[PDB]
Amino acid sequence: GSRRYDSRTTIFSPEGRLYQVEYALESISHAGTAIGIMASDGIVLAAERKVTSTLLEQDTSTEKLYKLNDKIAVAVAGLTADAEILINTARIHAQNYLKTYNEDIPVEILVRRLSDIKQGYTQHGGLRPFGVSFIYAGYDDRYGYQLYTSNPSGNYTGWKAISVGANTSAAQTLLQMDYKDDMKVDDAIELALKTLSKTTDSSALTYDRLEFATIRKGANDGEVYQKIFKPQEIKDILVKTGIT
Amino acid sequence: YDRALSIFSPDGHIFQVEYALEAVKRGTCAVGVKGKNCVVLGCERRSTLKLQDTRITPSKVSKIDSHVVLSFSGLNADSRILIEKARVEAQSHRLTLEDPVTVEYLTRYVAGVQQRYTQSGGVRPFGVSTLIAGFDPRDDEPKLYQTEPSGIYSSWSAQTIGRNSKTVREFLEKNYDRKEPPATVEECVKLTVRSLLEVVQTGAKNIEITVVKPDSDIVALSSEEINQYVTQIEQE
Amino acid sequence: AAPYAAKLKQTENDLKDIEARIKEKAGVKESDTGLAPSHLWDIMGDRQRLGEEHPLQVARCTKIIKGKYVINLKQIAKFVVGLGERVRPKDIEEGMRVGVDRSKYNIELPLPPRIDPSVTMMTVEEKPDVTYSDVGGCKDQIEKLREVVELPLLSPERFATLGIDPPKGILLYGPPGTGKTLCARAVANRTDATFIRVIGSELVQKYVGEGARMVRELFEMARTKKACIIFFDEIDAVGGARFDDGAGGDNEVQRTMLELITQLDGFDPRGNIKVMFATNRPNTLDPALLRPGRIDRKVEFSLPDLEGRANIFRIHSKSMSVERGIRWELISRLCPNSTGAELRSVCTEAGMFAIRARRKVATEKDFLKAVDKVISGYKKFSSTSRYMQYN
Amino acid sequence: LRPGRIDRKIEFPPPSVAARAEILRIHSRKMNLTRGINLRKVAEKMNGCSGADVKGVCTEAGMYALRERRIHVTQEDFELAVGKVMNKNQETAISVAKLFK
Amino acid sequence: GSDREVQRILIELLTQMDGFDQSTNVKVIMATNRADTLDPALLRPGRLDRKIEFPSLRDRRERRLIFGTIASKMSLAPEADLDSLIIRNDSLSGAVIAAIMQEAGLRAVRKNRYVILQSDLEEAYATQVKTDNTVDKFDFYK
Amino acid sequence: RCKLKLLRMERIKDHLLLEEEFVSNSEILKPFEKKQEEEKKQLEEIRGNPLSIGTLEEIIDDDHAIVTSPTMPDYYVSILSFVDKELLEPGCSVLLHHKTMSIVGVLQDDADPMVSVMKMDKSPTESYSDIGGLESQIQEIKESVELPLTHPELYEEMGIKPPKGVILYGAPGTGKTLLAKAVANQTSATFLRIVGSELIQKYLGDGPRLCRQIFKVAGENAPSIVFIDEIDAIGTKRYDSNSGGEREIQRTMLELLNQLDGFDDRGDVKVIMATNKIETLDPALIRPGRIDRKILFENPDLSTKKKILGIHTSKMNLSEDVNLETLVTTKDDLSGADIQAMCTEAGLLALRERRMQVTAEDFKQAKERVMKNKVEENLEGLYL
Amino acid sequence: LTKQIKEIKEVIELPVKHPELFESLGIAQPKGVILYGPPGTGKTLLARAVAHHTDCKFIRVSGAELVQKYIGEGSRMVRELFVMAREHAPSIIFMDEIDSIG
Amino acid sequence: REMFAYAKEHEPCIIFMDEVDAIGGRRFSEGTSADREIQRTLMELLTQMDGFDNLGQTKIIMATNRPDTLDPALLRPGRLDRKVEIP
Amino acid sequence: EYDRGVSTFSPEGRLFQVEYSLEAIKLGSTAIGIATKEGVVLGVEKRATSPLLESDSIEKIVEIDRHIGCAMSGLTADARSMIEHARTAAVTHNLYYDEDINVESLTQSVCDLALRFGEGASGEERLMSRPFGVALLIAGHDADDGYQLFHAEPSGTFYRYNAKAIGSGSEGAQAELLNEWHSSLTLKEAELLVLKILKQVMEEKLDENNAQLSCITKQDGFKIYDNEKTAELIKELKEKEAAE
Ligand SMILES: Nc1ncnc2c1ncn2[C@@H]1O[C@H](COP(=O)(O)OP(=O)(O)OP(=O)(O)O)[C@@H](O)[C@H]1O
Ligand SMILES: Nc1ncnc2c1ncn2[C@@H]1O[C@H](COP(=O)(O)OP(=O)(O)OP(=O)(O)O)[C@@H](O)[C@H]1O
Ligand SMILES: Nc1ncnc2c1ncn2[C@@H]1O[C@H](COP(=O)(O)OP(=O)(O)O)[C@@H](O)[C@H]1O
Ligand SMILES: [Mg+2]
Ligand SMILES: [Mg+2]
Ligand SMILES: [Mg+2]
Repeated sequence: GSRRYDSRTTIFSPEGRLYQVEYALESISHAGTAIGIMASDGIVLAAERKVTSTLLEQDTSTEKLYKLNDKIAVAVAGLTADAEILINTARIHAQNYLKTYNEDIPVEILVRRLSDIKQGYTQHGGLRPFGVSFIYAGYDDRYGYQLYTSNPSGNYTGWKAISVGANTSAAQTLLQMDYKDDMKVDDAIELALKTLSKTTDSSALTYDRLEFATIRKGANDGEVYQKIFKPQEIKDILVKTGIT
Repeated sequence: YDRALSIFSPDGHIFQVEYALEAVKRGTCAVGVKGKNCVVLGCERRSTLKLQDTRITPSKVSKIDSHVVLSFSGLNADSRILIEKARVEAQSHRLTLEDPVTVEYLTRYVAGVQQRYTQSGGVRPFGVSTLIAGFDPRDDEPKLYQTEPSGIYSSWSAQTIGRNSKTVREFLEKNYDRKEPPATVEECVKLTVRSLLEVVQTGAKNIEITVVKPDSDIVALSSEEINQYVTQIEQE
Repeated sequence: AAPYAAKLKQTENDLKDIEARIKEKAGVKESDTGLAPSHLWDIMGDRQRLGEEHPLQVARCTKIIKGKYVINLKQIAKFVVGLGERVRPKDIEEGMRVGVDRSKYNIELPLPPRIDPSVTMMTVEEKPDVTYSDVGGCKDQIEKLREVVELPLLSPERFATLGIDPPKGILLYGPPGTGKTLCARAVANRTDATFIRVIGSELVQKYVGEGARMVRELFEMARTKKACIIFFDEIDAVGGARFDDGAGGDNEVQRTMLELITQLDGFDPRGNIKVMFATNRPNTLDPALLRPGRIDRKVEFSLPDLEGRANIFRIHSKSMSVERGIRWELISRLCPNSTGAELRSVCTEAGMFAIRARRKVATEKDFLKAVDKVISGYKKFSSTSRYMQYN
Repeated sequence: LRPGRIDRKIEFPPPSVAARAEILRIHSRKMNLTRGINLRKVAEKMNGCSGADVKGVCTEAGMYALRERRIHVTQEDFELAVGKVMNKNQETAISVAKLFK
Repeated sequence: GSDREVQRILIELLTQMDGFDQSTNVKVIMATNRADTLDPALLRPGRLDRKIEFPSLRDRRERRLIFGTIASKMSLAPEADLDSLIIRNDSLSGAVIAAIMQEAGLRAVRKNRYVILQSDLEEAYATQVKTDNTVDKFDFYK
Repeated sequence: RCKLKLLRMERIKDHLLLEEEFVSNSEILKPFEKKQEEEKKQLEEIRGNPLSIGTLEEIIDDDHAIVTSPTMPDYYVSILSFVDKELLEPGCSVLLHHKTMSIVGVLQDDADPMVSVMKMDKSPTESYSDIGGLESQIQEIKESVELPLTHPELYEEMGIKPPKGVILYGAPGTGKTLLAKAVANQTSATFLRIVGSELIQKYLGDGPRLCRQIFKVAGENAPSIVFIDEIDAIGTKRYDSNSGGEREIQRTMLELLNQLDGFDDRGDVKVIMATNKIETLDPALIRPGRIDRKILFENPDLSTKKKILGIHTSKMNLSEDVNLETLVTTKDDLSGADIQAMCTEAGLLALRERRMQVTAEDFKQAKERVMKNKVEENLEGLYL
Repeated sequence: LTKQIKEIKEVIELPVKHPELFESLGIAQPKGVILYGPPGTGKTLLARAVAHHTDCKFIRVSGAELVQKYIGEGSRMVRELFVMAREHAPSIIFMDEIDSIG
Repeated sequence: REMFAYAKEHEPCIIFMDEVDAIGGRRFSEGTSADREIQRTLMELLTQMDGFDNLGQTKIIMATNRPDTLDPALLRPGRLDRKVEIP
Repeated sequence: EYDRGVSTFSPEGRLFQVEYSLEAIKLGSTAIGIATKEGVVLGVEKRATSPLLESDSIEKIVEIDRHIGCAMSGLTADARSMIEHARTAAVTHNLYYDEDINVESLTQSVCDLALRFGEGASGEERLMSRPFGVALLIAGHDADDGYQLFHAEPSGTFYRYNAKAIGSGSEGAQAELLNEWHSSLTLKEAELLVLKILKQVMEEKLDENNAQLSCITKQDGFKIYDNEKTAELIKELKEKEAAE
């Protein structure tokens, strides 16, 4: 039996919907909240880790924020393990486009590429899709800052503010009432943190369980400078918003 | 690997085609109406949720050629795969045959991706249906084709696919005629706007319109334009 | 809030109470069955009753001892009894029930064997009136049924001259709904021999071995009779081919399948039992009931033709008050090979289009619409010409 | 779960620590403790997930005062009792220890 | 009806179990050999409050005790070890340690010896202790 | 409002019924006439004291029968011959005399708790036009189920056999379950109703016996409507594997063919089947001539959704706020159970206010919750 | 767990105590009510707590056949189960499905 | 039960249970009512073998045709000390 | 069972999926075919589903080559693979030999494609899991045996026929062929015969926007008749029903 043990998970269900794609969205609700908010002067990505312990080293932990290129970083909500493979495929693809055109990859193309890989797993091979959801902070000069979510089916939706992972619905109602189209990065930093404080996964929100990163156009000459804050710089902003 | 993900049925069917059409059903709604001097594909847009930046959000109508357009219904993941593949086909007709693609060629090509996954194993057909329309070069004849996830295609004068396609189909029985399609760009556009305002409703925010005019003219009608047709038709 | 809304609630509750009061005073009862011609009955009521003369304690012989018997009462209690005042020894058999006197046990009146059958007295039924002329289709096919079942019952004169032993068995098979039972109900009015009809999924019960008993007693009761027909209906559940699972409770069902085999052949051959098997399917039946030695000649009653469908529809439209100008040949063209139960519903759905218009008659036109309706539903479903595949 | 047949759907949260303290307090009025044993103190050592877990701290504590043979339930019993249930709490949160053999 | 007499008898157990309660006496002890035969109105507290589990795994000092109390009962030669037999099998029940020792007194008797040797005790140990998917007979999981 | 007088009229007649009946009993009942008094003398002669119920196993035609009693001794009973000798058949319960057993009489009806399940205990007060709309798919159940029983007149005119059976199917919340209860309220024919999920037991062989009972009661009661609610619940439902499972499912299906028409030739039974999975049914049942016209249900369109919402808002208190006409507009080819759930939930939003005005605001909040069972019980939300 | 009390008081306690409100408002009185969450948060104890104040008989059903010993299957004990609740009105059938029977 | 008593009154009695395969089944009871007869009768053996009767002169020999037809309290040594296979 | 494998023998002794293929011809819009020695006519039912359909660009008539015509009826997802293959095969023959391909040889080649079920049987490459679901009426004229009509099964078997009707209404068509076929038909008498048998198995009004006729003639080649000619022939059939 080389078909007696195959179950067929690259098939549609009577609904027109893939079993494994539906299940993946569940397993991503396990991972903690991850937020993207698009101000106009940048993009704020803020994620709360899905594990914490006190003997865990969280000062060097990378488990949510990863740089694909110098203007495009992602937040991860799902398995770290599943996301890693896509993260390194992303690095290759972004740099490939820079290598051949001598121009940094727009945000659109990269997002579309990773989505194709996810669809490719359900299209053929009998492979399961990597259950990842990314929130992409990206800059290009053609649309300015672009914000995107991709889901494990391989589809991308533009956003102004969006959340995945734990307490996705709660987070979203907070963004809708508080958002201005004229928000600064400062306003968006405070909004991101206050939203994570109501969708917190312990009972207290702590700097050492937060990864926080921005991409700012404040950096001179028109450059975009990604800064991934240290937990001790996240602490500073945690006192700004007065959680602490 | 070639372990059937498409396999024959006791009714003389294929399982994945029956499931595919229902996957096309639950997806978005496309209406295609062709005049004597235009084609119009207007489609349903999911932008119900707020804080969505509708501008950078993917379109329901993608141009494949400078006068051949394609719109879609079904899985939104699968459609984008086809749209990359079609773009290769478009450059290949130019490569070996010169001239930009004919509508009829491109219709057989999309269907030929579907066909492949229909007979072989290790693959399953995409749950995607398309309305392909446009001009052939040096023709001012509108072409309106439909592809379905079986790998079958049909020519139409009007067609609608998606959700509550029957409501829209019946509305066009009483408006549109094979005999004498609308003789104007705007009349065609307004008939497609009128049909969409039944089911999709919800302004120019969910309703889109793309117009192709004969011999290499693709124009897109912005939200504001769409809104003005909406109010006039509402009043009338 | 209106000034009446307050007061509807009170009148409403007065209705609740008084329904109760009305029932309470009228009283509730169950009446005994009666007879107006009876207004005197006790003239011989006391002759049947009144001391011991006697309604009898029922027993059963478990052993004939050559000259007394050992009975088991229905009290469970075992006793020695003998012959009373009106019985031969010839009368008393083994396994024969006897009525013995309640006070001292002695054989009063012999009685037929075995009071275990009581749920086989729900499966003996009286024949319907269906003329032979009404047929499930006009073919020679019902004539073959008339050689296997019918003719040797009326005249054994010809089957003795041949010197053959009449075939007793037949299969009735073919696609569902052709009137396979319709041609056998026609035969049931006709033969004027008792019909006992059987359900195959009424032979299954929670404790197994109960259903072995049931099957057996029914068949031997037909052996007591002469000129009877046991019509085994719906043996597609119990009578299909046996197969061992290895974990399933399929074995308990396979028990009654085996009892149906061992009664047909017996240790003595059939005592004037014509046997019919009604099967929706020929496709799965047991080779131990499909063997040609107990089902012998088996005649397939297959789908009606372009002519056979016209024939059925000529009966259906004969019974229908109609107006002349109809074509029954046309209707057969319009329908593909399809049941004569389809054609039985052309007329009724044509009777519904007659009633909307208000008619006392039907015409050709309303048969067109009726046919179109039934055909679309056939596509919408499965079984349009189907055998339920295979041979 | 068809809508039209269900018109209320009621979740029960695994407790707060404010809620987990009051469940300890409901059961502790049956008990006789040594005065000066805070039950707010017990609920903070716990993390629990049911009002049964804190029902079992009270139960185990009074079986420890049973062994000890004092009338009053001591402050020592509630240190140990928290840790017994906490060990048992974390030992069905792995994959589940059996309750029936 | 006969299966309804069984149920009627269980119902009287509940009635008398409830009635007995808050009295000096020890509330009924009952034991089971299968914990899948229970009902949710028998296992429910007010009838069965306490649940003393019985494992077959225990630990090394408590399996050590079972080898030793049944070793007190029998005679031995001081060549037999009781304590290098704890590690060789962990999935043992106590009745199966009563089996090992009782069989070692059978093997001693085929010699015509009345003291338990380590030839008698380890030959017996090996059989009637079957091979499982949990035991250390197959081990590479360390 | 102002139906008070109709309520009092009705009430008054109830008072008059109570009165006349009580007074009639009391010395004008049947106490003083010789065709009762002298007939009962000789009725009680051959009657007890104990009347010792039997079970009628078999009849013998000489005025005797073999009964087996519940107390376990058999009797070969006589029959007095005033109770009508052959009017009693196997399964009847018999009154035997305290002395030597004669069939004193015969009881018609002995209430089993097993026909309680089928038989009604409540009246389905919502009848025609409280399931209003689908007025084109109610002419295939009131021109072939209700109407032949009410008028055999129209069907004498065409001749042939009257309609037999229907199968209802379509999407959930099209009123399918209530339609059947609404035509049987009005005819007042013998309404048996059996659920689809009680045919399947975790016991075998007594499943088909239950189904066999249901139609014997129908044939015994000349005007008969049997609602089998849910017979998609026979191919999605199973218990254990030794008494539920496939074998049980096959048996029950086949029993039902014999019952419904088969060979029985029983009394006119209309069968009404609710299903929405129409391949759990035999290829000998979804042929017509047992079930004649087949009924499809689609979700009601917008002007039919005005009718559905109008049943519900006669019960609702109304305001100058309320706008019904926009509640229909958002809904597009939706079910009549969504509209029924919106108004019930709109009254739950009123109750929370603790106010007795139901406004447009209460309906629209409840409309978004009702569409939330279709967009968030879907975890993809917007079609991916 | 005080929150749970508010939610359940509206829909169980109010149309039994005052069905007058529910008639006028038009709200077709609450049908099934799902209680869920961890086992041990007194989901049963809340269904009890209503029953005392509502004056209902609290009938705990468990999907069991032990309480049955005169019908002995739960597929015929719905109608008769219902009718016992109507006699002993008002009533609460606490059908707690555990889904581990068998 | 009463043959065990008789066998303990009797000097050095050999008790053969012969072809026990259906009279030693397990718990089942998704069967018929028959399997509760199995179960009642089995419990009697367990008390007799081990309780305040422990046999030292009356002996049990149990013959079976496959020893996983038996419930594991009939495969429990210390009621069955030696389990002898005859090949 | 025997439908989960694309190469397994059943307890009848022949393939089950292949039976299902024969029961996929009964989902096709009837294609009728009359061969005589004056040329062979093929007619097909297009099937209108709406007046929104463009039907005079849809046809089930296909040109394989100049001297060979084909009509297909059954699943047409399958027929696209087979027709493209027929088109190559003909052209290959004319490449290799500068000669006309026989109708028998051309059909036999298409039967070789039809036998490609399995994924591990023999040596030859399997490009399918199952069988096709479409039958063909390849008509033609070769200069060896003259006019020819072949009926090819998705089995991988073929028969020469004088008249054949496939599609949904195939049995009702085939009854009319037995009584109405004879050797003394003409080209035009054959053409009216097609429409007669087609009218009965037509579910609509027989007209020229839901029926298409085509001939294969030696001297005209393969000509697909225009709807004007179809409309004329249809009307003259009604005049021969005005003779009865
Ligand atoms: N040829 C026919 N003429 C008239 N009525 C028919 C005919 N065939 C079927 N019927 C109708 O169908 C009813 C039930 O069909 P019947 O019980 O005779 O079925 P069958 O052929 O045994 O098939 P199944 O496999 O469905 O049992 C008949 O009583 C009659 O009303
Ligand atoms: N036309 C209608 N007018 C009024 N109420 C309706 C109508 N259609 C359905 N409803 C309501 O919708 C609800 C569900 O419909 P019903 O139970 O009658 O059968 P169904 O279609 O089988 O759906 P389900 O069993 O899933 O609830 C009921 O409360 C019923 O009153
Ligand atoms: N909300 C609560 N308040 C107080 N004690 C509670 C609460 N919920 C549960 N408990 C305690 O926990 C024990 C177990 O809960 P239980 O009633 O068995 O839960 P369920 O009814 O969900 O099965 C109770 O007997 C009680 O002592
Ligand atoms: Mg039958
Ligand atoms: Mg319902
Ligand atoms: Mg609970």
